[PDB]
Amino acid sequence: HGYVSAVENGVAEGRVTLCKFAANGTGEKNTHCGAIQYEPQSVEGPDGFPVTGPRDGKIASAESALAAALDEQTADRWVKRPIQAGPQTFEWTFTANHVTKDWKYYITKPNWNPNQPLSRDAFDLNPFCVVEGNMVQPPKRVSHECIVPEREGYQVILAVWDVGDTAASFYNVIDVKFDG
Ligand SMILES: [Cu+2]
Ligand SMILES: [K+]
Ligand SMILES: [K+]
Ligand SMILES: [K+]
Ligand SMILES: [K+]
Ligand SMILES: [K+]
Repeated sequence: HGYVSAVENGVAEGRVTLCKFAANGTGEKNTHCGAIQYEPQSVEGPDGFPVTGPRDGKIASAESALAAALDEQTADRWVKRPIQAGPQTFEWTFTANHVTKDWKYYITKPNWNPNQPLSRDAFDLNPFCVVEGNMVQPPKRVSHECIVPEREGYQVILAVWDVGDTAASFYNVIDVKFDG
Protein backbone atom coordinates (compact mmCIF):
# COMPACT_ATOMS: atom_id res chain seq x y z
CA HIS A 1 0.00 0.00 0.00
CA GLY A 2 1.27 3.42 -0.90
CA TYR A 3 0.91 6.51 -3.00
CA VAL A 4 2.82 9.09 -5.02
CA SER A 5 3.80 11.94 -2.71
CA ALA A 6 5.71 15.22 -2.57
CA VAL A 7 6.88 15.19 1.05
CA GLU A 8 10.60 15.38 0.23
CA ASN A 9 11.74 15.92 -3.38
CA GLY A 10 8.70 14.55 -5.25
CA VAL A 11 7.78 16.81 -8.16
CA ALA A 12 4.01 16.20 -7.98
CA GLU A 13 1.54 14.38 -5.71
CA GLY A 14 -0.71 11.66 -7.03
CA ARG A 15 -4.33 12.52 -7.77
CA VAL A 16 -5.55 10.19 -5.02
CA THR A 17 -2.97 11.58 -2.59
CA LEU A 18 -4.47 15.06 -3.02
CA CYS A 19 -7.86 13.70 -1.89
CA LYS A 20 -6.39 13.46 1.63
CA PHE A 21 -3.23 15.63 1.74
CA ALA A 22 -3.14 19.25 0.61
CA ALA A 23 -0.76 20.18 -2.19
CA ASN A 24 2.57 21.87 -1.56
CA GLY A 25 2.40 25.64 -1.83
CA THR A 26 -1.20 26.06 -2.96
CA GLY A 27 -2.85 23.89 -0.30
CA GLU A 28 -5.26 22.57 -2.94
CA LYS A 29 -7.08 19.29 -2.43
CA ASN A 30 -8.98 17.11 -4.85
CA THR A 31 -12.68 16.95 -4.06
CA HIS A 32 -15.50 14.43 -4.43
CA CYS A 33 -13.11 11.47 -4.42
CA GLY A 34 -15.51 9.11 -2.69
CA ALA A 35 -14.43 6.47 -0.24
CA ILE A 36 -10.80 6.33 -1.40
CA GLN A 37 -10.27 9.76 0.20
CA TYR A 38 -9.78 7.97 3.55
CA GLU A 39 -7.40 5.33 2.13
CA PRO A 40 -5.34 6.98 -0.63
CA GLN A 41 -2.72 4.25 -0.22
CA SER A 42 -5.21 1.67 -1.53
CA VAL A 43 -5.46 2.22 -5.29
CA GLU A 44 -4.64 -1.44 -5.91
CA GLY A 45 -5.72 -3.37 -8.98
CA PRO A 46 -4.80 -6.29 -11.22
CA ASP A 47 -1.17 -6.33 -12.32
CA GLY A 48 0.07 -6.66 -15.88
CA PHE A 49 -0.67 -3.21 -17.29
CA PRO A 50 -0.98 -2.56 -20.22
CA VAL A 51 -1.20 -6.14 -21.55
CA THR A 52 -3.71 -6.92 -18.79
CA GLY A 53 -4.33 -4.82 -15.67
CA PRO A 54 -7.16 -2.29 -15.32
CA ARG A 55 -9.40 -1.92 -18.34
CA ASP A 56 -9.73 1.31 -20.28
CA GLY A 57 -11.75 3.86 -18.32
CA LYS A 58 -10.76 2.18 -15.03
CA ILE A 59 -7.03 2.98 -15.04
CA ALA A 60 -7.18 5.85 -12.53
CA SER A 61 -9.26 3.78 -10.10
CA ALA A 62 -7.36 0.54 -10.86
CA GLU A 63 -10.87 -1.02 -10.82
CA SER A 64 -10.86 -0.40 -7.04
CA ALA A 65 -14.13 -0.83 -5.17
CA LEU A 66 -13.49 2.48 -3.35
CA ALA A 67 -11.87 4.68 -6.02
CA ALA A 68 -14.39 4.81 -8.89
CA ALA A 69 -14.57 8.62 -8.65
CA LEU A 70 -10.94 8.82 -9.81
CA ASP A 71 -12.07 7.65 -13.26
CA GLU A 72 -13.90 10.94 -13.79
CA GLN A 73 -12.02 12.92 -16.42
CA THR A 74 -12.42 16.49 -17.64
CA ALA A 75 -9.99 19.32 -18.26
CA ASP A 76 -11.19 21.02 -15.04
CA ARG A 77 -11.87 18.02 -12.80
CA TRP A 78 -8.55 17.61 -10.98
CA VAL A 79 -5.91 19.72 -9.26
CA LYS A 80 -3.03 20.08 -11.71
CA ARG A 81 0.53 20.27 -10.42
CA PRO A 82 3.15 22.27 -12.36
CA ILE A 83 5.92 20.32 -14.07
CA GLN A 84 8.63 20.82 -16.67
CA ALA A 85 10.20 18.43 -19.14
CA GLY A 86 13.59 16.88 -18.47
CA PRO A 87 14.96 15.38 -15.26
CA GLN A 88 12.47 15.28 -12.40
CA THR A 89 12.13 13.27 -9.20
CA PHE A 90 9.02 11.20 -8.49
CA GLU A 91 8.40 10.05 -4.94
CA TRP A 92 6.40 7.20 -3.43
CA THR A 93 5.37 6.70 0.19
CA PHE A 94 4.60 3.14 1.26
CA THR A 95 2.35 2.54 4.25
CA ALA A 96 3.24 -1.13 3.67
CA ASN A 97 6.54 -1.51 1.76
CA HIS A 98 5.92 -4.80 -0.03
CA VAL A 99 8.54 -6.72 -2.01
CA THR A 100 8.72 -4.85 -5.32
CA LYS A 101 9.24 -5.94 -8.91
CA ASP A 102 9.52 -2.49 -10.50
CA TRP A 103 8.06 0.98 -10.88
CA LYS A 104 7.01 2.25 -14.30
CA TYR A 105 5.89 5.72 -15.38
CA TYR A 106 3.82 6.54 -18.46
CA ILE A 107 2.70 9.89 -19.85
CA THR A 108 -0.28 10.81 -22.00
CA LYS A 109 0.30 11.32 -25.70
CA PRO A 110 0.54 15.01 -26.72
CA ASN A 111 -2.96 15.18 -28.24
CA TRP A 112 -4.74 13.00 -25.67
CA ASN A 113 -8.30 14.07 -24.94
CA PRO A 114 -8.61 15.50 -21.38
CA ASN A 115 -12.42 15.15 -21.48
CA GLN A 116 -12.51 11.43 -22.27
CA PRO A 117 -11.79 8.53 -19.90
CA LEU A 118 -8.19 7.48 -19.55
CA SER A 119 -7.40 4.58 -21.84
CA ARG A 120 -4.45 2.77 -23.35
CA ASP A 121 -4.86 4.93 -26.46
CA ALA A 122 -4.45 8.06 -24.32
CA PHE A 123 -1.00 7.00 -23.08
CA ASP A 124 2.37 6.45 -24.64
CA LEU A 125 2.62 2.81 -23.55
CA ASN A 126 6.41 2.76 -23.80
CA PRO A 127 7.16 3.99 -20.26
CA PHE A 128 9.30 7.10 -20.00
CA CYS A 129 10.88 5.81 -16.77
CA VAL A 130 11.46 2.32 -15.35
CA VAL A 131 13.02 1.64 -11.93
CA GLU A 132 13.86 -1.93 -10.99
CA GLY A 133 12.75 -3.11 -7.56
CA ASN A 134 14.96 -6.22 -7.46
CA MET A 135 12.27 -8.30 -5.70
CA VAL A 136 13.10 -6.80 -2.29
CA GLN A 137 11.29 -4.51 0.09
CA PRO A 138 12.07 -0.85 -0.61
CA PRO A 139 12.35 1.79 2.11
CA LYS A 140 9.04 3.38 3.01
CA ARG A 141 9.92 6.44 0.93
CA VAL A 142 11.71 6.28 -2.42
CA SER A 143 12.80 8.88 -4.96
CA HIS A 144 12.96 8.05 -8.68
CA GLU A 145 14.93 10.19 -11.13
CA CYS A 146 13.04 10.24 -14.44
CA ILE A 147 13.36 12.14 -17.71
CA VAL A 148 9.97 13.70 -18.41
CA PRO A 149 9.09 14.08 -22.13
CA GLU A 150 8.31 17.44 -23.73
CA ARG A 151 4.64 18.45 -23.54
CA GLU A 152 2.38 21.49 -23.45
CA GLY A 153 -0.52 22.07 -21.06
CA TYR A 154 -2.45 19.47 -19.08
CA GLN A 155 -1.08 15.92 -19.16
CA VAL A 156 -1.50 12.83 -16.99
CA ILE A 157 1.35 10.67 -15.69
CA LEU A 158 0.54 7.10 -14.70
CA ALA A 159 2.84 5.73 -12.00
CA VAL A 160 2.65 1.95 -11.56
CA TRP A 161 4.14 0.18 -8.53
CA ASP A 162 4.20 -3.55 -9.30
CA VAL A 163 4.30 -5.71 -6.18
CA GLY A 164 6.53 -8.74 -6.48
CA ASP A 165 4.65 -11.28 -4.33
CA THR A 166 1.02 -10.66 -5.35
CA ALA A 167 -0.95 -10.54 -8.58
CA ALA A 168 -1.61 -6.83 -8.04
CA SER A 169 -0.11 -3.40 -8.67
CA PHE A 170 -0.75 0.07 -7.33
CA TYR A 171 -1.79 2.67 -9.90
CA ASN A 172 -1.45 6.39 -9.20
CA VAL A 173 -2.35 8.86 -11.92
CA ILE A 174 -0.78 12.31 -11.53
CA ASP A 175 -2.33 15.44 -13.03
CA VAL A 176 0.36 17.80 -14.30
CA LYS A 177 0.48 21.13 -16.10
CA PHE A 178 3.29 21.94 -18.51
CA ASP A 179 3.64 25.48 -19.79
CA GLY A 180 1.25 26.31 -22.62
CU1 LIG B 1 -0.11 -3.01 0.52
K1 LIG C 1 -16.81 12.64 -1.66
K1 LIG D 1 -17.10 8.75 1.00
K1 LIG E 1 -2.94 -9.48 -14.43
K1 LIG F 1 -14.46 -3.01 -9.10
K1 LIG G 1 2.27 -8.08 -9.12
